[PDB]
Amino acid sequence: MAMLTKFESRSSRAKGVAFHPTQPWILTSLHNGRIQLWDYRMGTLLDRFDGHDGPVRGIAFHPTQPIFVSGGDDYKVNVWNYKSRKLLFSLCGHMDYVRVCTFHHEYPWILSCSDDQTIRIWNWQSRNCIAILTGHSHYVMCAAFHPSEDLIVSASLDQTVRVWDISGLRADAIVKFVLEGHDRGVNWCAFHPTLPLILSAGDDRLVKLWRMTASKAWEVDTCRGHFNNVSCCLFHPHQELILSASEDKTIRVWDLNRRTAVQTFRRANDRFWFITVHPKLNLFAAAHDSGVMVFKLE
Amino acid sequence: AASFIDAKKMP
Repeated sequence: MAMLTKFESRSSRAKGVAFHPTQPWILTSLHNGRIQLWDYRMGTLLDRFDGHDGPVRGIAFHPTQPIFVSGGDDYKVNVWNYKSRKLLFSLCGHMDYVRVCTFHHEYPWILSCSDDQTIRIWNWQSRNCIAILTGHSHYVMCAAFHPSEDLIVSASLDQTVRVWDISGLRADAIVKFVLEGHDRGVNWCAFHPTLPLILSAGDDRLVKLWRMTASKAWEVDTCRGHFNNVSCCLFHPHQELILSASEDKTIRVWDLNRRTAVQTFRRANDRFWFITVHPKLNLFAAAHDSGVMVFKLE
Repeated sequence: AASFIDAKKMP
């Protein structure tokens, strides 16, 4: 498998990247607190957004509205309009670093999670927190909405992945499954677009695959090969492949069915912090210690 | 089940 890099920014450490679903843009959020908006077809910086002190780890566009959300070490979840370029409002509630923030695909909700050991769901019309999901015993490093069902999945340094039932919201927001398996903290978790599969990545240097049904969830298999903390992982949406990204300075591609290594891509000096896939193109982006890259595979 | 699969791939 070959990597074809289409865009690269040279900057201080980047922590988050988000693809716009129809414009050729990415947002990048940096460890220095700044947010950039780049056109990856022209290769040019379009806008800068400054509304945080310290690192900004969470960043996401709304899937249809001209909004994006950012989440910071200053505990704020900020909502912005990219046409007016204004910071619209700041959602107050978290009491420690925000690790991830995303929009729901249908409801007017934002999800965020935090070192304060909570996941929060916010309604961006009323500007209120509508649920606080508690139960993790350490930082919650990641949370994601299920692509169709009223479920959330989260990953924590308490070494667990949890799946939450939020149908009551839509107790009420309650843990459905507590997935034990990682023997170290978990840094990331992700749902497959269509199948009942979860992927998680941890400080044990492993990527694990899990399967769920209505009544139960269990560990399927493990991708072994990273030699440092795995920061992020995702399902390739158009091939039976798993992608992972690690502080060992590699992006790895694995076979979804066999869990065997397919390809490794390596940078000489840069730890990887985050990877994402475009919602409608076969385009990927990674954030690392020296900026961001957008790339195709094969 | 996700937006692109439902709008583009399937119908």
